[PDB]
Amino acid sequence: LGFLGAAGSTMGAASITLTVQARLLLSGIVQQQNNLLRAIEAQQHLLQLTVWGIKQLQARVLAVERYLRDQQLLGIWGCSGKLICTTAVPWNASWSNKTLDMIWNNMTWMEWEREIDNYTGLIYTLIEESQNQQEKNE
Amino acid sequence: LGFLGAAGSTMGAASITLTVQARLLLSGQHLLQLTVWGIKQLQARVLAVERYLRDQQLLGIWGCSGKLICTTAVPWNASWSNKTLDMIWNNMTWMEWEREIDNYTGLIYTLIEESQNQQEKNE
Amino acid sequence: LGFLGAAGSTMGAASITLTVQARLLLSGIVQQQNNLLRAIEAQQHLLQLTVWGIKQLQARVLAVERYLRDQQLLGIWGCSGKLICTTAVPWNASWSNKTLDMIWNNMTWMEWEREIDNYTGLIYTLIEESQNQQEKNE
Amino acid sequence: KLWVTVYYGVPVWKEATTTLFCASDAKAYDTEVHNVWATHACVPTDPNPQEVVLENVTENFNMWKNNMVEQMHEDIISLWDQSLKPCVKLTPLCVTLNCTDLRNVTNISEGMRGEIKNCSFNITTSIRDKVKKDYALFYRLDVVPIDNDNTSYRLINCNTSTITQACPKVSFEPIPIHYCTPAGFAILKCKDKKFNGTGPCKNVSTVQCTHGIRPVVSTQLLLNGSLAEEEVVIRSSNFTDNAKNIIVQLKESVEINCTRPNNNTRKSIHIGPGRAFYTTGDIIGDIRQAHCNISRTKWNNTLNQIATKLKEQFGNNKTIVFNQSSGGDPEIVMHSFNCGGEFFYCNSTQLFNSTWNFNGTWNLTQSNGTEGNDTITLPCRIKQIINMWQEVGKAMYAPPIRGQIRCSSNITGLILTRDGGNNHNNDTETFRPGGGDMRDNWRSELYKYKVVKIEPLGVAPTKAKR
Amino acid sequence: KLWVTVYYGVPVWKEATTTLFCASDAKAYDTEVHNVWATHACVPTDPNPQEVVLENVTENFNMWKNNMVEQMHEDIISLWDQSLKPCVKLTPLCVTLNCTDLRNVTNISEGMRGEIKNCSFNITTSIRDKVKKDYALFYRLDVVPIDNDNTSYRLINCNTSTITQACPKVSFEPIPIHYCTPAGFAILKCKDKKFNGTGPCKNVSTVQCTHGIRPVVSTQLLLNGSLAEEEVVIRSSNFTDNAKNIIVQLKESVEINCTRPNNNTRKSIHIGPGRAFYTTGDIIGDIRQAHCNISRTKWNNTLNQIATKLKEQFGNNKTIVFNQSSGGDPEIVMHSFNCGGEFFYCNSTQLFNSTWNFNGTWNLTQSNGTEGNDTITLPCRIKQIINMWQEVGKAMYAPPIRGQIRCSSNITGLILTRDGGNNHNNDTETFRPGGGDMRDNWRSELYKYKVVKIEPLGVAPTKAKR
Amino acid sequence: KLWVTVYYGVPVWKEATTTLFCASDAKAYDTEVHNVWATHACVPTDPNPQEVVLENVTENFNMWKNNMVEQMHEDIISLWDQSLKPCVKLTPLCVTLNCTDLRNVTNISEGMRGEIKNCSFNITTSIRDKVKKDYALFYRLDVVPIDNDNTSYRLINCNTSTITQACPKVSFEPIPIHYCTPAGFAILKCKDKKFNGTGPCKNVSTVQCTHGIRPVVSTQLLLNGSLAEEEVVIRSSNFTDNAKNIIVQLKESVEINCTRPNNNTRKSIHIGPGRAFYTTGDIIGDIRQAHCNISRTKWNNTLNQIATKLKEQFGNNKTIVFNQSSGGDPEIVMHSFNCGGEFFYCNSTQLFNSTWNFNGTWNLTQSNGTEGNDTITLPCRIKQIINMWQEVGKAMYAPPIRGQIRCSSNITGLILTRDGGNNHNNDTETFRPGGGDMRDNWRSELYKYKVVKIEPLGVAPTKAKR
Ligand SMILES: *[C@@H]1O[C@H](CO)[C@@H](O[C@@H]2O[C@H](CO)[C@@H](O[C@@H]3O[C@H](CO)[C@@H](O)[C@H](O[C@H]4O[C@H](CO)[C@@H](O)[C@H](O)[C@@H]4O[C@H]4O[C@H](CO)[C@@H](O)[C@H](O)[C@@H]4O)[C@@H]3O)[C@H](O)[C@H]2NC(C)=O)[C@H](O)[C@H]1NC(C)=O
Ligand SMILES: *[C@@H]1O[C@H](CO)[C@@H](O[C@@H]2O[C@H](CO)[C@@H](O[C@@H]3O[C@H](CO)[C@@H](O)[C@H](O)[C@@H]3O)[C@H](O)[C@H]2NC(C)=O)[C@H](O)[C@H]1NC(C)=O
Ligand SMILES: *[C@@H]1O[C@H](CO)[C@@H](O[C@@H]2O[C@H](CO)[C@@H](O[C@@H]3O[C@H](CO)[C@@H](O)[C@H](O)[C@@H]3O)[C@H](O)[C@H]2NC(C)=O)[C@H](O)[C@H]1NC(C)=O
Ligand SMILES: COc1ccnc2[nH]cc(C(=O)C(=O)N3CCN(C(=O)c4ccccc4)C[C@H]3C)c12
Ligand SMILES: *[C@@H]1O[C@H](CO)[C@@H](O[C@@H]2O[C@H](CO)[C@@H](O)[C@H](O)[C@H]2NC(C)=O)[C@H](O)[C@H]1NC(C)=O
Ligand SMILES: *[C@@H]1O[C@H](CO)[C@@H](O[C@@H]2O[C@H](CO)[C@@H](O)[C@H](O)[C@H]2NC(C)=O)[C@H](O)[C@H]1NC(C)=O
Ligand SMILES: *[C@@H]1O[C@H](CO)[C@@H](O)[C@H](O)[C@H]1NC(C)=O
Repeated sequence: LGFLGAAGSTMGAASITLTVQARLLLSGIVQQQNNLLRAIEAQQHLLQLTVWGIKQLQARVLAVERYLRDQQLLGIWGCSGKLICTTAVPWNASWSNKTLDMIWNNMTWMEWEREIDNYTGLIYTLIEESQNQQEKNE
Repeated sequence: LGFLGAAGSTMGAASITLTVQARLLLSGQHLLQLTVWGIKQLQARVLAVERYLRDQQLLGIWGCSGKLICTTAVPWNASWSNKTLDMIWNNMTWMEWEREIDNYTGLIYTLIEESQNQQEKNE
Repeated sequence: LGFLGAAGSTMGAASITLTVQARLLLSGIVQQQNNLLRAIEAQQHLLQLTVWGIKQLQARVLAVERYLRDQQLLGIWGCSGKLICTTAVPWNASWSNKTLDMIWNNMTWMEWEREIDNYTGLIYTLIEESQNQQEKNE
Repeated sequence: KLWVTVYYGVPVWKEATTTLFCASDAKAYDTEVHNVWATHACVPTDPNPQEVVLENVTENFNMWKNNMVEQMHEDIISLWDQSLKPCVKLTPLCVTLNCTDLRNVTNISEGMRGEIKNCSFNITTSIRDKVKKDYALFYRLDVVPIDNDNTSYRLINCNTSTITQACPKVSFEPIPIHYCTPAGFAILKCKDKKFNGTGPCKNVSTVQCTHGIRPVVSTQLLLNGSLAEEEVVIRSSNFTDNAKNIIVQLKESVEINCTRPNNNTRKSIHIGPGRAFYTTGDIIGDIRQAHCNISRTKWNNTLNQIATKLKEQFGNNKTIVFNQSSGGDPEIVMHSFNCGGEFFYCNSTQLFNSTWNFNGTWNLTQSNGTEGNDTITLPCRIKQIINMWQEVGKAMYAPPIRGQIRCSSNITGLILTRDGGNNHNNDTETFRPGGGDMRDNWRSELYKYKVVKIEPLGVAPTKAKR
Repeated sequence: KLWVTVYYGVPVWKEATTTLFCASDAKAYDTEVHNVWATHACVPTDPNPQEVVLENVTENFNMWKNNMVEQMHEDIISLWDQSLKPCVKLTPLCVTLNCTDLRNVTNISEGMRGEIKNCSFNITTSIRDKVKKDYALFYRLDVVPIDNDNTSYRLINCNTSTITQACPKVSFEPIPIHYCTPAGFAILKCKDKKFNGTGPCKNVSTVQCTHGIRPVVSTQLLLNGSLAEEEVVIRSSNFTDNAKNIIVQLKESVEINCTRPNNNTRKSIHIGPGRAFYTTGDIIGDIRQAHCNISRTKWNNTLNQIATKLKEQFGNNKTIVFNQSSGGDPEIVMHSFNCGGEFFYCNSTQLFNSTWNFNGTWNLTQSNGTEGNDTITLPCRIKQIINMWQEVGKAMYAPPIRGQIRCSSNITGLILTRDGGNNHNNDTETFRPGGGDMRDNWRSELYKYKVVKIEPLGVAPTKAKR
Repeated sequence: KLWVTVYYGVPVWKEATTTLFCASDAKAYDTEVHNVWATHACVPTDPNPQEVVLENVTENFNMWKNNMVEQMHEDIISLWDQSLKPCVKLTPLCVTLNCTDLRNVTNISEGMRGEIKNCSFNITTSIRDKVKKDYALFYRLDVVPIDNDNTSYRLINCNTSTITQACPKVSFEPIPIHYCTPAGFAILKCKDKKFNGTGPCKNVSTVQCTHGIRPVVSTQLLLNGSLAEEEVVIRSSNFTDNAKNIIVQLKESVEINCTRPNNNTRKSIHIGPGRAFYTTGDIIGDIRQAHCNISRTKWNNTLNQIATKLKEQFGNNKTIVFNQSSGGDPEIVMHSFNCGGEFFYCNSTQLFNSTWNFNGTWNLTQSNGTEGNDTITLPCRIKQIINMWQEVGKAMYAPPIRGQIRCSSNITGLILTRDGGNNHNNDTETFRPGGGDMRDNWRSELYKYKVVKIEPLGVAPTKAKR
């Protein structure tokens, strides 16, 4: 429930006041589903190890691992706050010599990120440097 | 003082000592061979983790993101067993507060997160 | 990558520059390597309750436990922020009657951290009480 | 100038692999008796399915490299393995058998069938010193003559492998199963009316769980499966490569009425401490062979719909042939399936006997007043011992079921196999029944779904400075 | 007006269920001897127990639907199954036995007991080719007359149930166990002096872990168990219903001195590659029946203690009757327990033959002139083969123990069953020893504890705006 | 005045224990050698190892209570047990054997060796009434004489326990393994040129993964191991305690060329459904005994090196003695190892026959023109059945390998045993080959590494107020 419908929507149009509210609603729904799963299973004690029991345990471990990964990254470079977060690194236009308005009105998130993957390494490394910078400025 | 020592005392005094409970639920025989109690302990610790991170997630999703204390914007409805303040603070306990705020607690939770989304929309 | 090489250098000299620069190299690089290993492992699959699958499963479970525990510790006393955190607790000179210059430019971390292995519990509990007082004021 | 800005929770995913779990809501769990292997494990299904419709999306699909197929394939295999593992081992019953004809040569109602054999044999009891000469009943398909002797016989797979009987309490009635992903992943569903199995898809939807599959394994014809829409749809990895199989999905169900008209007695003999082999006691009344009832008109109409689409595939100017199966092991050569825990083997020769003329079809069988020779009766037989389809060994005996047995199910799909030869100018493309693969039955059901991992962190250059 | 204010870590808990793990202490791990029970699996117990007393709390308790009693029982059964799973299988030894009286007719010291039987038999050796006629000593309880005559015998369970002997290296000496909850849960302890098992409780404490239980399975009696303080407490699910079992807790220990006065030899015979059946070699000296020693005045003091509390329960004007169970299974009918890996069956008829009267009661035995007929001596016997109490299958064999066996334990509680009949105006309430249930032994141990989940998040209005 | 200030990520470790996992590069997986007792379960090793130099730390080490030794010990034990657990059971073959000379009395080329025995025997197959009189081949080491007639024989391990043959598809070639810790821990490496095994260390380096070990177990010798630097090094818990073993690390590799000059045929006989015992068909050509080729001068010079370090250890004025082992089980008494899936037992005499005098050494044999009696030939023999070293049960049979077998490896270390006696004024310290321990082989590898947990959080007063 609350899965984003902005997958077809153009990244920029979708990002402004169309996807931010849904993103947090989606997180709340997944949290409610996880709570429902953990309470029913505890009441049933049907979690005794068997092939299905191993398959569901692994899936839960993977899920928590993945979420913790995301939150871990998100915190460790200074965005402990909310989904949207600015940063200090100037965006070297060389990465994609393209203008903002056209990209926002025409490009979508999936096709956007797949031609950025080359420079994603560079931008993230520059970000960690900006964190270091501001921490040795304070 | 104590994991459940505050219980008998009123909610206001419980708030002062609410940090000793926050240290509990930490959720942390390094080898875990598939024998008997070893796996029992593994399953138990794996559950405890979900419990914490569930509560943690709600906090972050709400306007709180920070532990022990957090205030809100939803007005309290008369309908939700409204009394006074000396009543709901200096007279009665957290345990039996749940008794009358139980079908209401879910209504209150839905209210807080709808307002939190609404304030984000306004910002 | 980015491991601890400041142990030999006096606590103070490491604290002024090395701890700040290494912090991110210690928080991000280690986590990124773990994430890459997990992603390749999940795609490879072949994760059965064999002699080895159980070992690495417990390994990553221990890893997540230890990381989460540190975050809970920092979060409960107000270090929900980052590396550098002050406190309101005055350092009792009865615990350790040593001048700052000797503590910083003569003594390192391992030797010093062992010296407080009796006062440490008292210190932390006081940090919790001070945090509660700040909660009352705001 | 710009500074990068990040957005957690952007609509981005990536084709990936992961583990899945099942869901059996609560109807199976309510009975709490004769628990099936799937029932006591699956997590209750969420009452409200969520199917978010996606627009302006042309994601590519290819079912022949779908990871979830193989995963669920080894899932079902391991589940059966553990489900049957702890119960009885049948290795000591492998001796010589002294057998008569049926109950008696006194037959009214088919004659000498040979399907009971009243085989006698010497066996060792639970007490080591004690030994007893006992008798039991067996079908022709469950015994091989040995020693060139009319009286001598042995089980089929003694000199090959081992056998362990099915464990009597557990039921063999399938139930719907819903595969559900853990968080951070989603399943994409291609909702287009027609899809050939590989390519871009216009109608795309996002779900967290699949619809119930109700796992059924059959040879030649799909059963209790899903239906196509507005027409029959064919899927092949490479139509020019005749070596690969053909997948057929029908747009109407076809009712099939199979039964085992015999009153049976479950006589139980002990061969060990907990070892209690279950055999047939006797038969009350005449021995009528098991059979399936099928309508004629409906069959023609649906098979003619197939003919047109198959013609359309390989060029208009063709003549169609439906020869019977070449040969081999019993499953692929002759129609087989399961019903109430009894494995039926039906002779579907009369089912595939058709030669559509390039210029004789397009006229269905619209016989309104029928009231007669309208039911297609299938000669069906019983085999109690069944081995692993892929593994050479690992066999399993089927305990007899007391009383009368009858199922009625829904034929939803066929499995076809094109054979090349003198069909170039003849234009006589011949199709024979197929099977023998555990993956294809479910390939027929998983083509519409595919799993994607969800990567929410995204980056966007923006001129805002912190 | 008010705005809700969130608070993490508040005293709300909730009735709940969860999984628990044991603690055996560092010392059990330090001995590291044969992993008796689950010595290694158990986590080292915490040095400092934490028992935060809770005041102002009236929590209700009910031990008859406490789930951890069921949890503990299943855990014990699983641990025993794991211990006996790799043990030597004993199925082949089930043959006919050719038995003499015991050893010899040269009895002095009790006469014809029949407890050795020097049974001989024909058995296959490790090598299939060689078969050797061997012997073994067996108690009268172990072998039933079979095929009638006089000289044919066989084990009690053969066709009925398989047997696997106890592995020799492991020991059965129980050790204290501490159940400990994972984080987010707690155990509540009702600390009141007298509790009838269900109702509100005044004195309450939250504890990190339960005290050592040292699980002991015994019938008609409770050994090595917790003692009620300052009173004797009688508990039952339904006092009105005679069928419901009655549990009696005691306020003093009673010392019991059981022994097996026989010097034994462990003769070991191979029946397979790793199969090494262990039997008794012979007996050095005279054969004396096992005998438990018990003081008179002390047991009587406790019989009077039961009486008073019992006639305070069912109305003053009653006459009390103590009768043994007329019909029962061998474990149920008479007293049985374990000692040094040897299962004793004692005839507790002299502990349950008392007719307390309404008048003349309340005077205790203050006999200062003792030094004599002051020991209740119990006729005790040995059974080596014991079967699952509940499941009709899965029997074990007890290997013999060399040398002398002696125990001295601590009698702390009773199980009694009320029987109804001509007791209305007679007022002759009759009570009989009970047992045969694995749960009841631990129902008394876990009565004061109950588990609760802890939910930290609470919400309360306050006028502070953010 | 000061207020404490907290830091997250200070350089503070602590002595600790934890679990580790492996990393077998990709090369074994790139070859698909079908899971050689530890392949597909390992994670791919990181391309770029990170060995951070430590400065100004004198961390103490002690290898004799390093836990990872024991951990990896039991790891190897369970890893081997689970590989041979699912394949063939080899109990039924234990019968009497009727055996000839070798294959034939026609011997050219050594004479009466007795190493083939052409043993015949009656056995039972899958079908259990068709007894089969079959033959096979066995070595003199594999078969014991029971009944000292002439041609009456049995497999040595039928009194002890059970046998299960190695499962043919899996190979035995070891591959490098890298132990890697989970996050929050590190491994410290003592990089000093010479280390006695216990004490402070000057050169320290933190890695996260150990270098490949390539697990190899051998007795009296160390093979394809690691090398010392500039000198032979010598380690012992208590040198005075002659009871403890002595580990010797070498500074040069020594080439060893072992071979099995016999063309072999793998004749396969079924004894069950899936039971297919593999035996030797025959030998093509002459029977040349397996042997190992070793250079003289290298061995002499390296033995000189050890002697000098040993007369630095126990005082200069000594005379050195190298007597052969005392006795016992085959492994430690005479040299043994593995090669291409065949366990060789080489007669170690010519190696340890040396009495380097107090006044006769210090001249290495630098023989230039040799071209002759320069190769040390080792009489080596074959045993196919090998048991557990410590436990008495759990034995395996090694299937024969077809064709020619030949390995060439690098000797790198020694195990020795000091024997005391009349050596005080004689000064004739005598040392013999050792072995029989699984730990020591790896103690020789893991001496340099030790694990430490990392706790990042540290406190320090500072005058800054919040
Ligand atoms: C456990 O403790 C109990 C309590 O002490 C023991 O049982 C008690 O036994 C005494 C008798 O020893 C009994 O007292 C009798 O009570 C009856 C009713 O209250 C009275 O009828 C009786 O008076 C006389 O008559 C009885 C026959 O009707 C005689 O049996 C009895 O001995 C009395 O005999 C009188 O006359 C003779 C001869 O002149 C004289 O020697 C006697 O002293 C007496 O004057 C008694 O008052 C208690 O009622 C019993 N109590 C209970 C609870 O049963 C029991 O033995 C102890 N068990 C063990 C193992 O030690
Ligand atoms: C219980 O029954 C067993 C049989 O299962 C008896 O064992 C047998 O006892 C006889 C008599 O002592 C033994 O024969 C003797 O052997 C010695 C030594 O060679 C010889 O000197 C004597 O003349 C006589 O032949 C026999 O070996 C022995 N067998 C075994 C397997 O132990 C046993 O004596 C009986 N014990 C009692 C107490 O009744
Ligand atoms: C391996 O290395 C050792 C070390 O050199 C060789 O040992 C010995 O070498 C010396 C010098 O050749 C021999 O000394 C002889 O001493 C006797 C009495 O003192 C006398 O005849 C001469 O003075 C002579 O130099 C010595 O015999 C010899 N062995 C001893 C006992 O030390 C050894 O030869 C080398 N080779 C092999 C294959 O063993
Ligand atoms: C004989 O094996 C077994 C048979 C049955 N159950 C078992 N359970 C563990 C086993 C072992 O692991 C073992 O005892 N083994 C000895 C050490 N070993 C070697 O490689 C080796 C052998 C000889 C000389 C030097 C090294 C591995 C293995 C063969 C084991
Ligand atoms: C439990 O509740 C009682 C009743 O309020 C508390 O007893 C009072 O405590 C206050 C302050 O400690 C005293 O001033 C009163 O005189 C006490 N008695 C009363 C009000 O009757 C008690 O302290 C509470 N204990 C806990 C642990 O919560
Ligand atoms: C280890 O100790 C040595 C000796 O003090 C350090 O070497 C000197 O370090 C200081 C400051 O760290 C420099 O000013 C000197 O120039 C260095 N040279 C000398 C005199 O040796 C070394 O840096 C220390 N290593 C660490 C980083 O712990
Ligand atoms: C960005 O700059 C490069 C300079 O080489 C130019 O070639 C490219 O066309 C520019 N992008 C656009 C779309 O203007």
